[PDB]
Amino acid sequence: RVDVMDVMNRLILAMDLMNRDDALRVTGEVREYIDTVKIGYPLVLSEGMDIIAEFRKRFGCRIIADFKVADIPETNEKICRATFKAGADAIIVHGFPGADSVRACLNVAEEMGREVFLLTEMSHPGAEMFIQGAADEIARMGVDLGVKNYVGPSTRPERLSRLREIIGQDSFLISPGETLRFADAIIVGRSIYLADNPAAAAAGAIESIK
Amino acid sequence: RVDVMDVMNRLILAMDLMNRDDALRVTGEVREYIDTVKIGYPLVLSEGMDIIAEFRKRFGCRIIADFKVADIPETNEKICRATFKAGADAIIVHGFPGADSVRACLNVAEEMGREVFLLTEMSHPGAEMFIQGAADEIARMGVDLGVKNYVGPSTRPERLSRLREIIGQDSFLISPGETLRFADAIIVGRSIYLADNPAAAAAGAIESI
Repeated sequence: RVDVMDVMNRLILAMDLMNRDDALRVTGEVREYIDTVKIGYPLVLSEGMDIIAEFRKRFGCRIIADFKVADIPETNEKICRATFKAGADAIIVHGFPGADSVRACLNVAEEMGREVFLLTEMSHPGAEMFIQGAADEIARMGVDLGVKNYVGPSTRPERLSRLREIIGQDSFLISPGETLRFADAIIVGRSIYLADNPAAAAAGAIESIK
Repeated sequence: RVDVMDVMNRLILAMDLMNRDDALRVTGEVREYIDTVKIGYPLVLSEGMDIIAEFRKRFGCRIIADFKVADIPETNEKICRATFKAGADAIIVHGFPGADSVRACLNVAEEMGREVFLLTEMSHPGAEMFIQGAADEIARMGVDLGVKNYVGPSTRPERLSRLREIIGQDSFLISPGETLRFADAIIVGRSIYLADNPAAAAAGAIESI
């Protein structure tokens, strides 16, 4: 789809290493295969938000800030603004705090020409308690607000089909084979960044992608 | 209660300013009145996590990191570890992602001798959609996990009494007069940091306390 982001090879690197040297080292090796990297709080809190601009300049990659934004609207707006100012192309935002909290993020993204990803569900065991039961309604909330980018559940193929049904065929969906029948790109972390040679691990994972 | 934190004057400063100069300027001027300061992501993302150690050294204050931690367990562990390593005395964690995500935080806090606050509910309009309906169960989850520190709803007195009922009389509860009948300390932000005389605004808030 022309109006949503193009992810090279449909593969997003989850760069979850927490020290700057390792993160830049392991990543550098793969920029030929990947142009989109997801970074989270452990790295940025440990090394500083300046690491975002460093990735983009050293690798020319798109950065998604996996910050799972989950505050009140005013604070969400400030988190998004600081994150985009640091150069993030996109930010991942929880839906469970409701529509106004999401809209605050969308407002800043529109102003700054950046993107918001709505996190509709999570896959860890604790997610059954409250998140699983809210997932469909959160996805619908996103659609109703004009959200165009979604992050779906790691596992359960049939959950992706359901999410894809709710959000429509045009919106952008990312998830951790069968998966790419519903998601537009897959997120891969450990398989690559803890590999003996990430360069080859990336290349192999990409071969698997049709 | 001896086994939970003593907050000076029962008043926590929500230092929500985003630039280091302003944040430090306003805070120093109230340290006589406040010994506990809550800081969030806008400041730390803008200025660096080193600002936490700066607050503690310049003012001798306790720092609560209002990071609303809301990830999977392994990532929560790492967020907490980085935040405590930077010097935070406590961290505020969401309960909606479930028990294992909260436990991950509790594990690191116990290891490092720090504290976890469970956020049981939020007060912004959107909180009605999913958070309000989960609040009692989240509070009970905390109790069942041995959580001793809670953050409650800004508004609605009767919500605080309900929370206090669930968590028991000994756990520590903070919230944004009637409030201190149920909460152990109140969180105050704009009233103070957007005041022409923060020193005076703090002093008045403390007098009314």
